Amino acid sequence: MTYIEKRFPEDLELNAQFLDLVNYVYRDETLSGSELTAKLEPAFLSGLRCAQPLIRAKFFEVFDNSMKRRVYERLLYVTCSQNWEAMGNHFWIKQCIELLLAVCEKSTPIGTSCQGAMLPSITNVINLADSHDRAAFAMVGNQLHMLTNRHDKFLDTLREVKTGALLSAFVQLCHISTTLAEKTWVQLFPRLWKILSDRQQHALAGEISPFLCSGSHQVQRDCQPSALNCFVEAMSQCVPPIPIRPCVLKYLGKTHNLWFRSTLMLEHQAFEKPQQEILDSLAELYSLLQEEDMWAGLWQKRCKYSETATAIAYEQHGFFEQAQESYEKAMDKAKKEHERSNASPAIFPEYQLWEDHWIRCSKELNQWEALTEYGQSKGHINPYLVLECAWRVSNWTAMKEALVQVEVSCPKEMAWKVNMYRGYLAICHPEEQQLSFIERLVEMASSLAIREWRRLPHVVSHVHTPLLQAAQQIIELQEAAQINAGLQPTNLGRNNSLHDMKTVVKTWRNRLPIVSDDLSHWSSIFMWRQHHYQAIVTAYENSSQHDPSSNNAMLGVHASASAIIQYGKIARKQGLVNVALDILSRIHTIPTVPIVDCFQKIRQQVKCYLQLAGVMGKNECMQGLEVIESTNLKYFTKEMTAEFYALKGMFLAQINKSEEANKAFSAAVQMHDVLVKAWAMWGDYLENIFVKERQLHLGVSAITCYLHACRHQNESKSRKYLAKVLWLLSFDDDKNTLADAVDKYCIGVPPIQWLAWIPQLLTCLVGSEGKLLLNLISQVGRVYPQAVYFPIRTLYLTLKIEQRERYKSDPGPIRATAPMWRCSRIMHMQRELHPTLLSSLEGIVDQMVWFRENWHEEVLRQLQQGLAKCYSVAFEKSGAVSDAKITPHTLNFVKKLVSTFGVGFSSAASESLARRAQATAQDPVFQKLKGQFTTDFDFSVPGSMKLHNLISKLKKWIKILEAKTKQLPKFFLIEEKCRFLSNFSAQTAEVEIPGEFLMPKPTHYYIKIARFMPRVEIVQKHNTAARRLYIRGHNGKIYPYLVMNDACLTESRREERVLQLLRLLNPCLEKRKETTKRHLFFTVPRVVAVSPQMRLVEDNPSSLSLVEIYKQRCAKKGIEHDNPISRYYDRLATVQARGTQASHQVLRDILKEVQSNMVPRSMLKEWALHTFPNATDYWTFRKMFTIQLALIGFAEFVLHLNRLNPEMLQIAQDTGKLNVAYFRFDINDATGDLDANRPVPFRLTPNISEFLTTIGVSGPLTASMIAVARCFAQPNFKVDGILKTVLRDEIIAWHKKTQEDTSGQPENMDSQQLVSLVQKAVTAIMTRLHNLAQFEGGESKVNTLVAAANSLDNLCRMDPAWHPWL
Amino acid sequence: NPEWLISEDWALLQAVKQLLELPLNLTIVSPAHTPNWDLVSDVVNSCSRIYRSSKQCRNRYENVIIPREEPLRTSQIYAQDENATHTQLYTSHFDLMKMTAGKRSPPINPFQKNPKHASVLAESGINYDKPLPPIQVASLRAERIAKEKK
Amino acid sequence: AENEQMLKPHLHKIVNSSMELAQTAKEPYNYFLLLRALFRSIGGGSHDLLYQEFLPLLPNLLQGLNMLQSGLHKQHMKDLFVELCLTVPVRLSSLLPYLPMLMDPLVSALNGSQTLVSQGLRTLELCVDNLQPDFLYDHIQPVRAELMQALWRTLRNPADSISHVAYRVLGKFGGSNRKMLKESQKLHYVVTEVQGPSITVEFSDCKASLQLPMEKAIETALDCLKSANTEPYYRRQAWEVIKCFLVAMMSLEDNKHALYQLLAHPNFTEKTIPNVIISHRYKAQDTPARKTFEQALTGAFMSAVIKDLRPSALPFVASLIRHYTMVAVAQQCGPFLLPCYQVGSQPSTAMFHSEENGSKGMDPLVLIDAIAICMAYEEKELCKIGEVALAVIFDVASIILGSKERACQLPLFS
Ligand SMILES: O=P(O)(O)O[C@H]1[C@@H](OP(=O)(O)O)[C@@H](OP(=O)(O)O)[C@@H](OP(=O)(O)O)[C@@H](OP(=O)(O)O)[C@H]1OP(=O)(O)O
Repeated sequence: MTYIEKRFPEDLELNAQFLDLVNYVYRDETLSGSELTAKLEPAFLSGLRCAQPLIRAKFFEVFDNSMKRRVYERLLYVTCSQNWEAMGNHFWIKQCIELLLAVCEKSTPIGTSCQGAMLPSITNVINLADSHDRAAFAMVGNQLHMLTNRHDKFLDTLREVKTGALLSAFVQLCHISTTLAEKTWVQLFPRLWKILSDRQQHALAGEISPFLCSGSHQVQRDCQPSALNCFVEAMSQCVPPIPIRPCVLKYLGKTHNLWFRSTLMLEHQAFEKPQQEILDSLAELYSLLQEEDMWAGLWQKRCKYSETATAIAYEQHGFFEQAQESYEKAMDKAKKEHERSNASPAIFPEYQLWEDHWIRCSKELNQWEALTEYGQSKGHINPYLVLECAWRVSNWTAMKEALVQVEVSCPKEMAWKVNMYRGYLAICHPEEQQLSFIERLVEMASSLAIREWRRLPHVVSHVHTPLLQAAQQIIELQEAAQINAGLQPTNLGRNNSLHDMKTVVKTWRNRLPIVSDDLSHWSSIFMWRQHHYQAIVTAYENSSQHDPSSNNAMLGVHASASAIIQYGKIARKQGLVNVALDILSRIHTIPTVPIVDCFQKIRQQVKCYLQLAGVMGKNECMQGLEVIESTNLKYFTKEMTAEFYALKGMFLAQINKSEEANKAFSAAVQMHDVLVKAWAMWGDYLENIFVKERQLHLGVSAITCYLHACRHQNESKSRKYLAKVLWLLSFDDDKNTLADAVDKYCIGVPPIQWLAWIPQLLTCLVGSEGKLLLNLISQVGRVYPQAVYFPIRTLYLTLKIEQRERYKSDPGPIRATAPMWRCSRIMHMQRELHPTLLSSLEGIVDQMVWFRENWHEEVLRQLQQGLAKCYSVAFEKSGAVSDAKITPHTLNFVKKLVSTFGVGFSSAASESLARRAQATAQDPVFQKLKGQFTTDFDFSVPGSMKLHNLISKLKKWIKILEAKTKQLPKFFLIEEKCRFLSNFSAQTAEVEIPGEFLMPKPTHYYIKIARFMPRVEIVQKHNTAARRLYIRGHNGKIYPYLVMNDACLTESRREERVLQLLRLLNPCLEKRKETTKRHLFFTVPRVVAVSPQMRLVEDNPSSLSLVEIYKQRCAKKGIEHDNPISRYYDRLATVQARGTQASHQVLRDILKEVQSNMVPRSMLKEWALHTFPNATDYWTFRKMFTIQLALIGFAEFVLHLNRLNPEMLQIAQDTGKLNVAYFRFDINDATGDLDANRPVPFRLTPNISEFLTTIGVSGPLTASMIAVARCFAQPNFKVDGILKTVLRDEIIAWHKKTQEDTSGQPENMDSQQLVSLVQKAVTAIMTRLHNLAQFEGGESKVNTLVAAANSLDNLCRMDPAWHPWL
Repeated sequence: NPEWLISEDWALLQAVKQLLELPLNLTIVSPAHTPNWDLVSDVVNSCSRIYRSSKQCRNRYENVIIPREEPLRTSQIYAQDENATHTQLYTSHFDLMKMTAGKRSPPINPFQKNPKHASVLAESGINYDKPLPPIQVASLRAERIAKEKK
Repeated sequence: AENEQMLKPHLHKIVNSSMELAQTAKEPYNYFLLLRALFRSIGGGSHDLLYQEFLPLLPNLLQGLNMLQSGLHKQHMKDLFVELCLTVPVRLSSLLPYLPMLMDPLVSALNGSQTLVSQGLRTLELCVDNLQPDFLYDHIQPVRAELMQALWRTLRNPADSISHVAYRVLGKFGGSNRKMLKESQKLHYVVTEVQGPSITVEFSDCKASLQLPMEKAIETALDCLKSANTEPYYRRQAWEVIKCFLVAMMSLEDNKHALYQLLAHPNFTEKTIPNVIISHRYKAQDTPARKTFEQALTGAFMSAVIKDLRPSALPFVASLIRHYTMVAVAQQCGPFLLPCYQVGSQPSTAMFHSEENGSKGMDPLVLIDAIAICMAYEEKELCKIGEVALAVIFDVASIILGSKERACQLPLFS
């Protein structure tokens, strides 16, 4: 049994012979021998799990007869009496399936209980319909008789099949496939639990936990589908499985691949409320998952001492020094309380938290000497901390003793850490230089790291960051191996080793971690590199003969200086100035250093002084200026002096002098005219002084500065400067001075930089400064024809449509306006330049016109918008009367709708479509429908003018139409009408996918449309039957798009502007810590307006909305989704029936009743639980939902956007990304300013909070909100400029709309009113952003904001159409 | 290794007792409930002091517990003998060392417009006292580019 | 030294000929083998003579190979394409302006077989070692989610060396190995709440019964019956599972005399057939039951092709096709007409089994979907069983209806 299978696994003959031998020993002569069976258990198990079917069958036939044929007995056996340790990395649960399915009855006919999916028999048509029809049918050649006889014989042959033939083959199939057999156990075990009585279930659940532990049943620890994973999944998937210990849950989660399932179970226990062990284990497991936000929220819920909450809040947002101070204060207060009297043992976890987090903070603050002095305490030596913090200070003896003390008691998870420390010791020990076992240590460390990786979840997340970081240091140790192999005197000075050393140093210089990583890893990398840099330096000091040029030592010196400077730069970026000054004092203690890197050190110093000069004091800032002036500039270059003077001018403009700063900026720009940053800052100062003093001779200078700064640089950086440039155009005078200024110095700037601002310069295209801007947009368009063709196409068509309404009195054609001719001459020039591409685009646009589908969904969308407006206006009349009359505008809308009811370039496609519409309009069905509707939609009768009567009639007709429209095609072939699209090919034109030129990409790999897919589906989204178009590229991937008919040219153009704003803000989120660390990013689909009435938007197939999920759950329950609003309004009416205007308590009780009756808060939670059965998928989905919801809430609050209605929020099931339906600034139509002051700042309805389980809110949600608030609050990003640029055109459109009602001279609003209004509007957003960014005392207003977002005292006052319950 | 605290010792004893097995012989009827030494190790090292829970210690200290459990019992020494004073004194010593380490850590208008920074610029050939407007600077840059092109 | 002069003049010729001919060939496999052999020969050693003549061939050759490997092709063809397009005998110094065309096949090689993932990791290490990290990052920026996901999946590969080199290249990437992925990872989810088909199992010891879902079981059966690596007895067990699933999911309540009296009526051969049109354009999304039925039917049709399963699969398949077509013609013809097949009816969802009302019983038209997916199968030997199914359908339809031209007016044929 021991050796035959180990040494001869391939020779299955002798293995089968030995298995037959043991099977005979077990089968025959049992009455004589029964003690021999004890030792041969592994042999029996191996023969049972063998790959041969006959051996498995003959082993199972004897394994089954040894037990009673009762499900409970076999379950107890497999759960407490059978030891699977001898199995060995096997999925033994398939043997449990064997045993549980073999005991089933297999002597009865086969059948199924799925009556809904039953297939009708041949004679089933004899009983379905009425009686007499079949009774008369029952009283009514050979080629058919033979067929019938053969069919009856075959059916008789089928009726002989028993259930026993199915289960055996099912088990034999589950044998070979480990996947889709784990699922069978997961899905069958709870079915068994369902039939077990209470007496059996109690004992089974009480004894399962010992079996969940089962001691040595740990060989599955490295099994990918570990048996314990499947067993605990199945156990948890039961209905009554209450008793399970949280400690065993955490142990299974850590050891086995049960991380997220274990966390979900523990939190489900925690949120049900001696009992602190649950929360303790949950916090430990969260800290083990690297999920800082959930751990912080849980502890803030558990925090007893107020100091702990502040310390956790500080450490959560990168405030490490204040976090350490707060932890010190907390443990000092705790020491005082202990000196007063003893505390309960439940406080020990808080003390361990303080200990480990103070250790972590001191580690992040570059306190390695203090950490070494602490861990080396005589009484409580902490060997792990010493081993961690010893090599970074060259304490190699302490490191060696700590290693030999840890190697005997190191956690198996830190095996690769111990290997790396052993390598560090062997490489850097003075008296133990033994470079014999180096590559072996690296190989063992990599193997251990990969083994640990195999133990982590399959979806990569923060849990995997430690190993992804360890990989870099491991490969660096591998490189350090050859570095040291080349530095020995045998190879010292050899060119072959010198080249390798140079290459490795260059790679290290060019290989850097990311800012998202903590400073601890940056230090672990840079200090490790510094040892070898110094070795290179020192190695070239005793070999003056080798390489006698003083270059290779200078190489190491420069490498070390650059590494120090980079570490200081990273520490500064993260918000640490004290450590920066410490590093600068460190680098100062060197005999001599290069001159090139000393300039960079001074640059970092002046940058630290800059970012510290927000509230600079007189003494400190003057001392910094003196230190700046003290630097020598003798042996330095020229460009360095330019940068130095630029930084000087910046630092001195920070203070309110403004004269010497201007002089220094001018001198720096004259010193090096190519220096982009100097000229950009000069232009910033010039813009400031221009906005203040309002001198015309300064605006031209500011614009020239901005343009020269934008000339020679990358577009990502130059974006915020083009933003500043575009905003300055609102200050021009009648002479158009700055217009000619910008038109004179625009030759030279790259044309790609204007792609991100085409809409901003298009709005100026209609101003008095036209011709020059037309020339500029045409010049930039000569390189990007489509990016300039689509927007001008849309704007030209919108202008024509507007003029059509302006000339209602004149029939026939009319003369074009100035902007119209201006923007059409450029289109003519483009067609002259790019005829083929523009012709292909025109063809595409003319073919997609066939997507004007029909009158059915047209009138459906019309009445949907009507009902929406009716509810929106009724909410206004709710508290006053609620028996209100329809408004004149809504009356006119409904009248026009019921009157037209759907039927309302020298091209021929439009004419053919109109002909087809007139043709299909000759059927009697739609005529009868129109008649029935007109006989009801008339308002000239009494009692029908009431608003709620109209709402009820609209709901009736909505039900009728939705029942009618449920019989229509769901997809059509593109070749049916769109010939040019089906015939489209890459050979026709190199046209790119729409929405590609919007954001410029570094590379030019733009996926071209290879061909349009034949199928075009119809999806019900946005309360309309949109047409989904699929486009394929040359890469094989498919992109779906919705050809949306806007039917409102103003709202769509105002909607797709916040999308551009968010897309402009997205880069910024990715350039800071605490934002990339949390993966914060806006999900902004691509939207391109191809015409005033139609626009093409990108989407994905699996994207539901909150209202979609709500109505799905309702249909599952069998109720109407319009019930809660109707109930709210009915309560309102019945309360007002006695003259009492509904008070606050009325709304509160209405909300409570509608939530407890037909809208439970656990609807979204159960929907998500059912949708994502996998624990890892569910956790990832919930985390993505939390972060995206927090981001969009911050957006809609700081940015005065319209209320996030439930139907707007799109929820991607495939990734969890949350995107809304086209937000838009809620600018007051009357006053023209942002007034987003609703009772609720952002949507956090009870259902959402329930889905976020009330800790995702207190943690990741508020954490992400605070992070994104502090992120945009940074002045370096200048988000105020982008906000001003967007609000400029947001308010110009408002003024245009407000002036159109009364009635070139009116083409311009004003020279002072527009700027004043834009400044008033942008400050309203900036103040709200700063209020959220404030993080004084570890506290933020975001907590009060999220608390008010879900308070019932304010939710009850929200619009019923807003669904404060969903 | 550091000494074992009575608190973590009673925790280990309870974890072994919660494995549903007796110390008389650690494989009781229902032999599938073998002793999970790694589980009790994980449950123990979550106590006050350092991990100190390798493959050896877990067995060694349980074998030490067995004799003195078959003097005061571990449960009695836990409930008795200043129940929470030992771990609390350990943590107070830890906090005192923390404060000592944090305390000994280091804490961490002469206007001079010297003529060197202005003399270098004067040598470069640009006037500093007279600020050249950006327009003239742009014209000079254009003239320099033209000269370079020729 | 001597033979490079006779191959250089024909290099461009053979390359272009094989590239333009395999596009419109009958078996474009030997040409790609020849291309791979040519690339191996040119890469072997430092010729430095054919290199100059091969340089101007990358602009079109790389584009063609990318377009080929991007399209849908058989597994071996795709493997050959991705392996011959990655192993180009051209140094990285000259492949700079044509490097972007190597990421799409690289991400597929990383997801391919052991040889393919090894070749992909080899090329990845070659390009990360012989190029600056910044430019390589800007190069992979368009496709980072797929590449990183494949590098993380291959890390769990059973091969020790493969996972080791994957970890090594991940460490070589540096901090970029964990940058935020805008194209977030996809995760599985269920789209419907209705339970799929199941088999009823009973227990006499406790006087109870259970329901055994069999969706994933049928999926496993079909998967192991499609692949060629599975053993014969496992194929037989999967065929048995599929057969019991098919026979268990029908009524089996037909009598001889009743069937004869039902099929022997003058209306079947005299009454006009309603000329309604069946179209999947109105068919809703496939319910779990319908997709499981399609999987079982295609698995049975495949077993009918399997040599050792044919003797028992072919007759059962023929008889089941007879049953399906007979129930179809009985429900859509004769004196008994369904409310959706009467005169004047229009296409609607009543003809298909869907989550909504749909039909009253299971839709027998699913048999056509099985034949369709079988004939469209990657292997062409399945088309034979589809033709046999159509033949038996037409034959039994003409038998039950007579006047063959009359049996073609059935919406089943539409
Ligand atoms: O990386 P540093 O040297 O510390 O400075 C950078 C740098 O700008 P400069 O190098 O010109 O100072 C960045 O751009 P890259 O050069 O890395 O492309 C970027 O500046 P941009 O905003 O212009 O991209 C960033 O700034 P931020 O923090 O706003 O991302 C930051 O400048 P800081 O000195 O403000 O860190």
